[PDB]
Amino acid sequence: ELELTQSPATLSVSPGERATLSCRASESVSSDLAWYQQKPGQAPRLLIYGASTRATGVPARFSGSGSGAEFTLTISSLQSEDFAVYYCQQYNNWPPRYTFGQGTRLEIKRTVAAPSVFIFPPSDEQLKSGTASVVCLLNNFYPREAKVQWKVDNALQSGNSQESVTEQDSKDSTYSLSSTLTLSKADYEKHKVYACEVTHQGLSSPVTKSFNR
Amino acid sequence: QVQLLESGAEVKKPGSSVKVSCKASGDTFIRYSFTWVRQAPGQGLEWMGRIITILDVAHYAPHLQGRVTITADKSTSTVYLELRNLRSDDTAVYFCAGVYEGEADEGEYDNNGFLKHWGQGTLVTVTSASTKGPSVFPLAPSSKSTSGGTAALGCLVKDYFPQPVTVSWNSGALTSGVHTFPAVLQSSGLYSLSSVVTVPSSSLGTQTYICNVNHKPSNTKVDKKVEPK
Amino acid sequence: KKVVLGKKGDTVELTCTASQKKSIQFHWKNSNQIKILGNQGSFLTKGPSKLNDRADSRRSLWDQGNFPLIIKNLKIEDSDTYICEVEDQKEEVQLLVFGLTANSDTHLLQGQSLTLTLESPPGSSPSVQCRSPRGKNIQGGKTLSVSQLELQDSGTWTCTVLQNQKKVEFKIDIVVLAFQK
Amino acid sequence: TENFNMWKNDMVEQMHEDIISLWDQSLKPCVKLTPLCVGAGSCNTSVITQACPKVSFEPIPIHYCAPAGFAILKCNNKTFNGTGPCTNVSTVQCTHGIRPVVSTQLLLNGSLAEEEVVIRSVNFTDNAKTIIVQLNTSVEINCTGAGHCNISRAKWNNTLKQIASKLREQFGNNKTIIFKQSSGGDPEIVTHSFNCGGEFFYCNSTQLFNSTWFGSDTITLPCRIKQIINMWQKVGKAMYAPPISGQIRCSSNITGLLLTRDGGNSNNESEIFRPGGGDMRDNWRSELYKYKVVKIE
Ligand SMILES: *[C@@H]1O[C@H](CO[C@@H]2O[C@@H](C)[C@@H](O)[C@@H](O)[C@@H]2O)[C@@H](O)[C@H](O)[C@H]1NC(C)=O
Ligand SMILES: *[C@@H]1O[C@H](CO[C@@H]2O[C@@H](C)[C@@H](O)[C@@H](O)[C@@H]2O)[C@@H](O)[C@H](O)[C@H]1NC(C)=O
Ligand SMILES: *[C@@H]1O[C@H](CO[C@@H]2O[C@@H](C)[C@@H](O)[C@@H](O)[C@@H]2O)[C@@H](O)[C@H](O)[C@H]1NC(C)=O
Ligand SMILES: *[C@H]1O[C@H](CO[C@@H]2O[C@@H](C)[C@@H](O)[C@@H](O)[C@@H]2O)[C@@H](O)[C@H](O)[C@H]1NC(C)=O
Ligand SMILES: *[C@@H]1O[C@H](CO)[C@@H](O)[C@H](O)[C@H]1NC(C)=O
Ligand SMILES: *[C@@H]1O[C@H](CO)[C@@H](O)[C@H](O)[C@H]1NC(C)=O
Ligand SMILES: *[C@@H]1O[C@H](CO)[C@@H](O)[C@H](O)[C@H]1NC(C)=O
Ligand SMILES: *[C@@H]1O[C@H](CO)[C@@H](O)[C@H](O)[C@H]1NC(C)=O
Ligand SMILES: *[C@@H]1O[C@H](CO)[C@@H](O)[C@H](O)[C@H]1NC(C)=O
Ligand SMILES: *[C@@H]1O[C@H](CO)[C@@H](O)[C@H](O)[C@H]1NC(C)=O
Ligand SMILES: *[C@@H]1O[C@H](CO)[C@@H](O)[C@H](O)[C@H]1NC(C)=O
Repeated sequence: ELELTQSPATLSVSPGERATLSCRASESVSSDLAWYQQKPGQAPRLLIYGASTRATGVPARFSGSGSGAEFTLTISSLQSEDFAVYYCQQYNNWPPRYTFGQGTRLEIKRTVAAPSVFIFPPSDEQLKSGTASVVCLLNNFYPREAKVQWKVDNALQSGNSQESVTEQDSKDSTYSLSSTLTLSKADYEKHKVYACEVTHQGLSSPVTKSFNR
Repeated sequence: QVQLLESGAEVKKPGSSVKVSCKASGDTFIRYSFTWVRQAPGQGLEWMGRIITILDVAHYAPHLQGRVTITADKSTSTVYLELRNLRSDDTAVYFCAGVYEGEADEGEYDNNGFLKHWGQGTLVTVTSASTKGPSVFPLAPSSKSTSGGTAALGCLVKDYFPQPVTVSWNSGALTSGVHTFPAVLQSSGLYSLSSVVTVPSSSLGTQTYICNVNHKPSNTKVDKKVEPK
Repeated sequence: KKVVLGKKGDTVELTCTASQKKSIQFHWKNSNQIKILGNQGSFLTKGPSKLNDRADSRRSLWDQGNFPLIIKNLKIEDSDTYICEVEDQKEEVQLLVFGLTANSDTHLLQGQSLTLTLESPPGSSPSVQCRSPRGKNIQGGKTLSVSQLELQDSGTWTCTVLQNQKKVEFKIDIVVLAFQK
Repeated sequence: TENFNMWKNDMVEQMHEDIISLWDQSLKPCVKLTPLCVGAGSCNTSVITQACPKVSFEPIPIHYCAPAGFAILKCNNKTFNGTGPCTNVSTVQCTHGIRPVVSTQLLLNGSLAEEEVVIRSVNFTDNAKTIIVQLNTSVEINCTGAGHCNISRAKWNNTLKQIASKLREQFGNNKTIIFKQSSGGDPEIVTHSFNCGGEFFYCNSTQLFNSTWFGSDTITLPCRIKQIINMWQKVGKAMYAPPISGQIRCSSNITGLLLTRDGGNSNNESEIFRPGGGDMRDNWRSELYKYKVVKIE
């Protein structure tokens, strides 16, 4: 029944600098704490166990400290290999009711770069097939924090749009987003102006990429 | 140092039973205790249960208790996880993990709760929807000139069911600048995602482009040239 | 005195059930009073027997009153008389281990002889019966033979031995190679 | 006076059940015992997951007094030897200060013989039967969680020739007496297992039982602390938590020995004797031998 929590949900650090993540517990865990590293689609990597002892092949870079109900994981010289989500797990209790924390996302901090917005009308093939799907793309922008807004004819849309974002890029430390808007072939052929409004730092004023028909 | 290899992906309708395996090799199987950790699409890790491979006594999490079962066959060095009364929310990736204790007729047993070894993962999707290849549509160049001067085109790979879909460009020849956004689940139970590649406005027409869309669950592979605009 | 037959290499289990008693002390011995196996409360105890490494029990059945002797990897030399001393009831048993090895390998040629040798313990004179895949049978009490083999002799032979009104079955694979004109 | 006593009881069965019920309330594990089958998918084997706790087990001298309309009869014969018509005997309200120590092959922290080394067995002829040995003088066995137990080399070699001066032949005028070690079996049986400071030690004793008879040299015995053990209470298995202390330290007084003799060499020139134990009853028997419960009106 131990409830674990990792404080900074997302930590933004410049490569080469130092990072520190906290993991609290609702009850005392008494040193039975672990730390795991997970890259996108890969099984977790055991970094530390017993609150402070590092696993075979885990650089001195990573460090484990703390006891009771508050722990910390320090990573001095942050490399690029250290990109990942970190999780803490207690295993004090018996019978086993070992639990995990919701993880801390450790990303690369760089300078603000506005997104190169792009819109796409529903292909004639999709229109013939039966459905209309417009797509907007916010290319290579840094703060994952971006906003998207659609229009069907100057009136606001909501509910029918589903965005997606990529994992941070290995070369340039930026991200990208794709916001698709769906209407039946019918409801599409009824309106005129389909606008994709975007907001972000770097984008001084909202960028609108719209079309018609 | 064991080597954990698990079973392939599973597609089950809600209400079914799933049994995923985990072949342990490389180290005296009994001297280790194996646990199962599940991870749902955009969420984190969740402890499901752990079996003490020497005694054959597993202790499950108080929420899975009753409908989860872990067993280890000591003759095939294989751990197992059966999950019954599948709910659509049981859709996740199931990892088997483990650490070494030391037993094997020595009586020693730390009962280490952490996990040293993990498996590649076994995706288990539970949905009322049936298997089907996707509809590959192209994202015609928004216009020759664009923001900056680098055109952008792609492919909408929508209405496919089992998630595992792979997309490429120019049969692997084109790989720079590409972006294959993670899949999204539509309210229809089917997934959809877009793969976009940014290229200079000058290449268009001269150099054409194709997105290869493979889908093993449906034995589907489709190529689609993005016409200029 | 019960008679139990076993096969060279297999794992035999001699039975012993306390006179309607339950988990109580017991001990298996050979015709010389050498301690083979026994218990001490809830723990097993093995004596200086030559079965030390191969003899074990089934603690699971102790609380039901049955404490057997499980002899793995029988050796022709394990042939002896076993006594189970529960709280005064010398249940006895004669364990004979038999071997049956085909001298003729397996991969032979049509026209080639087959020979089976009986590996028997000191004091036994049994009867052997081997039946080929095609029903061709040979009978003897040590070395069984078949002067000329035939293509149809290829397969699993069944050799049943009989000692003390008891019988063990030994299936042995022979391969009589085929050939064209 | 002039009464009868023997290799039966007084509190052997009683005590055994008190101690089994004492251990349960104290040293709690995560048990696993086997109840045997019938069939048809139905087959029990009870596993119990208790909050396995790091407690400290300590022995409280247990006095056993008269049970209801019965009376305890202590035999006062300084050298009473098991079964037989005790001459000098008297009624008592309670036995004496009995320390219930659970352990194998070496009886510890108990009652010594006030005269000479006295041995006892149900049948010295049946090699299958345990032979208990009551020692003249105590010997020390100092142990630590660090894996070892050391006992004085001189002190123990002396008690050996004393015990040798009376083995199976029956205080035999003379023959070759050989001390070898365990033939095999459970770890608790093959090694001097005991509970030191709460922890379970499995001390390898080949060095105590490996000899032949007819400055500061100490007998160092390799020892091991196991967590998964075969139970002595009943046929089961149990697992306890690992140590928390880094200074597990015990100092016990060997007060006896529980042996067994090699057979197939009845009455011949040599007699091999190996360590034994296992039936904890044989541990209570060494303290309760001189007692008996008689029905009183
Ligand atoms: C074992 O230890 C004996 C002395 O120990 C006594 O008790 C301990 C707890 C301390 O308080 C200590 O000061 C006492 O002397 C020795 O006499 C004995 O020789 C030691 N070892 C052996 C192998 O006998
Ligand atoms: C034979 O028995 C030995 C008895 O133990 C040791 O006896 C003398 C030699 C002293 O060293 C004393 O401290 C020891 O207790 C064993 O040491 C020996 O290992 C046994 N022989 C074999 C081959 O294991
Ligand atoms: C073995 O037991 C001996 C007991 O004698 C003690 O003598 C004094 C201290 C009195 O208090 C008496 O009641 C005690 O019983 C100890 O001297 C000896 O050290 C013990 N051995 C070890 C290793 O502790
Ligand atoms: C201990 O007891 C042994 C058995 O005693 C004999 O048999 C019993 C049944 C009675 O009949 C008793 O009168 C007999 O003496 C003896 O062999 C042994 O000498 C006794 N004493 C000692 C010190 O060993
Ligand atoms: C084992 O199960 C059977 C059948 O239910 C029962 O009769 C028996 O008493 C059980 N054993 C124990 C020790 O409870
Ligand atoms: C008595 O024996 C116990 C059990 O071996 C031991 O732990 C304890 O220290 C001993 N106590 C004394 C006073 O000798
Ligand atoms: C018994 O111990 C005493 C010393 O207390 C010693 O004189 C005697 O020889 C020993 N006798 C036997 C038979 O062990
Ligand atoms: C005593 O032991 C011998 C040897 O085994 C044998 O007579 C029997 O087991 C016992 N007899 C009596 C009368 O106790
Ligand atoms: C000998 O005695 C010491 C102290 O009493 C004890 O800690 C140790 O375990 C014993 N054995 C050895 C080999 O030192
Ligand atoms: C230690 O124990 C093993 C068997 O348990 C034995 O072979 C070895 O000789 C023992 N060593 C000593 C020093 O007693
Ligand atoms: C006498 O010496 C040792 C102690 O040094 C003792 O353990 C053993 O039983 C006897 N014989 C030999 C050869 O050690």
